[PDB]
Formats: sequence, C-alpha cells, structure tokens
Amino acid sequence: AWDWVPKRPSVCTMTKWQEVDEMLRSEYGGSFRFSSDAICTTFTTNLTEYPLSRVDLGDCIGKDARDAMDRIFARRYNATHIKVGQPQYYLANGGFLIAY
Amino acid sequence: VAAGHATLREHLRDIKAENTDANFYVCPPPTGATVVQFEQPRRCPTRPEGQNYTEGIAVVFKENIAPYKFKATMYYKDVTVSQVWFGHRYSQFMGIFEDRAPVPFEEVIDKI
Amino acid sequence: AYSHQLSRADITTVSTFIDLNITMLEDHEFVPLEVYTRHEIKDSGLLDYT
Amino acid sequence: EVQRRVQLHDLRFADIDTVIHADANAAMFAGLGAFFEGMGDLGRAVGKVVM
Ligand SMILES: *[C@@H]1O[C@H](CO)[C@@H](O[C@@H]2O[C@H](CO)[C@@H](O)[C@H](O)[C@H]2NC(C)=O)[C@H](O)[C@H]1NC(C)=O
Ligand SMILES: *[C@@H]1O[C@H](CO)[C@@H](O[C@@H]2O[C@H](CO)[C@@H](O)[C@H](O)[C@H]2NC(C)=O)[C@H](O)[C@H]1NC(C)=O
Ligand SMILES: *[C@@H]1O[C@H](CO)[C@@H](O[C@@H]2O[C@H](CO)[C@@H](O)[C@H](O)[C@H]2NC(C)=O)[C@H](O)[C@H]1NC(C)=O
Repeated sequence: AWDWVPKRPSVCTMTKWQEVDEMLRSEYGGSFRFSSDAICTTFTTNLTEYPLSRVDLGDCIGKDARDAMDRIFARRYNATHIKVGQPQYYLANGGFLIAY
Repeated sequence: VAAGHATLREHLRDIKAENTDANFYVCPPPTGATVVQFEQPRRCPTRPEGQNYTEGIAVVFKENIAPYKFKATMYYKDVTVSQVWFGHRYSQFMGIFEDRAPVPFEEVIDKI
Repeated sequence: AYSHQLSRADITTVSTFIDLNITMLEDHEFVPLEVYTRHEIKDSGLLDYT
Repeated sequence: EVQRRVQLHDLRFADIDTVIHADANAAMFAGLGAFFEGMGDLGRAVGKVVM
C-alpha cells in the first residue's frame, strides 16, 4: 500500500553533472575525443554539433552552461587565456551532452 | 512545449542503446618460461647530503638480449598400465603405473 | 628441492609503472601424467585474492 | 597469515578425506596382488580365482 498523489509537474530533461576547468578536445578517426584529469572517462562524439536551440525551448541547459563557463573562466582563465567563439554542444557516446 | 523534451529523451535513449562491445580473453596459466621482477622500496636521506648537484637530460640504455622467437613441435607417447588380470572390480586397489616416452625419429618421419 | 641461487640482475626488471618491448609466449601447460592417474594436485603458484 | 591458514585447512581436509577412504579391504587386496604377481603366470591363474 501507498498514498496516492497527483503526478508531479515536469522538470528539465538534463542535469549538470560536472564542471570541468581543463578538457582537451582532439579529432581522430572522424570523431571528437574529449579528455581531462578531473574525469577518467573519455567522451567520443561525431564531428557535427547538436542543434540544442530547437530542443531546449525553455533555455534550461543553455543558461546553466553559459553561467558555469563564465564563472570558471573568470575564476581561473581571465588573465591567461581568451575564449575563441560561442559554446558548442555535443552528444557523446554513453548518453551525455557536453557543452564545450 | 513537451515536444522538445520528448525528442531529447529519444536521442539520448537511442545513443545509449548502441553496441560498444569488447572481446573475451582465454588466459592460459603461466608455466614460468618468462619471468619478471619489480622495484623495491629504498631508504633515502633525511637531509640533503650529495655534492655538485645538477639538473640534466638522460637516456638510459639496456643490454640487448635480442630474443629469437620461433615455432617448435613436440611429440611424445603417454603409456599407462594396470593389473587387469584380476578383474575390473579389483584392479583399482592394486594401483596403476604410468610413463611418458619420446617418439623415436623413424616414427616421426615415416608415420607422423 | 633447492636448485641454485640467482643474482638480482639475472631477471628482467619491469619498468616502474609502464613498460613496452617486452617479449612473451603463449604458455602451454604440459601437465604431469600423475594429475590424471593418481589425481594429484597441480601447482598453481601463490594464491590471488580471488 | 590468511593464505597460510587456508593452505593448512586443505591439508587437514586431505588427511580427513584419506582417513575415510583408506579402506582396510583395499590395503589387503594390494598385499594379495603383490603376492600373486611375484609367482608369475602360475600365480595369475590362482590370483584371478581367489580374488
Ligand atoms: C576579465 O578580464 C578583463 C580584461 O581582459 C578585465 O577587464 C577590466 O575590467 C575593469 C572593469 O570594467 C576595467 O576597469 C579595466 O580597465 C579592464 N582591464 C583591461 C586590461 O581591459 C576584467 O576585470 C576581468 N574580470 C574578472 C571578473 O576578473
Ligand atoms: C554519429 O553519426 C552516425 C551516422 O554517420 C549515426 O549512425 C546511425 O545511427 C542510427 C540511430 O541509432 C542508426 O539507425 C543508423 O543505422 C546509423 N547509421 C550508420 C551508417 O551506422 C550515429 O547515431 C551518430 N552518433 C552520435 C553519438 O551522434
Ligand atoms: C619496440 O620499440 C620500437 C622503438 O624502438 C617501437 O617502434 C615504434 O612503433 C610505432 C607503432 O608501430 C611507430 O608508430 C613508431 O614510428 C615506431 N618508432 C620508431 C622509432 O620506429 C615499437 O612500437 C616497440 N614494440 C612493442 C611491441 O612494444
């Protein structure tokens, strides 16, 4: 037995799992391979960027990614590096979405 | 609208259903034909003691044993004898004799 | 039975944590005949945790 | 010490196992087998019957 309750309201499809300061992207065998010291897993992906804009209509993942990248950049890279262009999104093997 | 969330579940569910298979390995037990050893912990100074310290690049060389690997075939006959003349129900108690013998050259050439 | 005594330099020391160019064989057991007849136990080295 | 005790237990089991399976009848049959084998074919002819 259990107490019945109305079905819970909908929530965002993806949660922020990790914030990574150092992640090296490399191109090999027609696929991108991301790696870091903070996570022992290597993420493999196709060369095509995912069209997140037409899926995350609520800008949930967009806001979280943009904010985290700016926080990290301001904290550790502001005086040593420059950001090349706008963030990129990739669907990695194993079912992860990597904002880079 | 939920259509975006729904298609995102679909893409993630699809990507994780892909075959990322790996092989199995039959590991035969080592006989001791090749053996290796390890480094050991070593006591070191509590305070600096060396003189003329310097940094530098180094390249370490080992003696070249030049291993020569090849294929070899071995032939032998395993023999076994028991006291059958007493009957199968009793031979068991009188033990068994066994021997491993090399195959003579004339058998390896003219028969095998 | 005691056979002989080797110097520590007689065996190939494996490099610190990563090593390559190491030679090996597909070891084939060639079990003694007694393991089938007398059903004596075959040596298996020191025990792993498994 | 764990692996030293594990190797002592399988030795105790081998001794208990041997005590149960070391049948006195088998010991007697082994003694008789050796006695008749030493008498040659004249021994085999009798040995097969008395066994
Ligand atoms: C990130 O780096 C920039 C420089 O690339 C910093 O810019 C300074 O910003 C203040 C406030 O607007 C100005 O008074 C300075 O003149 C700027 N300096 C330069 C060299 O342009 C910025 O402060 C850094 N942000 C953080 C959070 O450290
Ligand atoms: C990477 O791109 C390939 C196509 O080049 C995708 O492979 C197809 O995936 C679908 C969905 O599982 C299958 O129905 C097809 O049979 C696949 N095509 C081929 C030619 O193999 C793949 O899904 C993409 N992977 C990622 C992680 O984006
Ligand atoms: C044995 O050592 C040699 C180097 O002396 C290794 O040779 C390299 O092998 C890779 C992979 O084939 C090549 O990309 C390199 O160009 C080779 N280096 C040179 C200088 O030729 C070899 O990989 C080692 N073999 C094993 C099995 O460990």
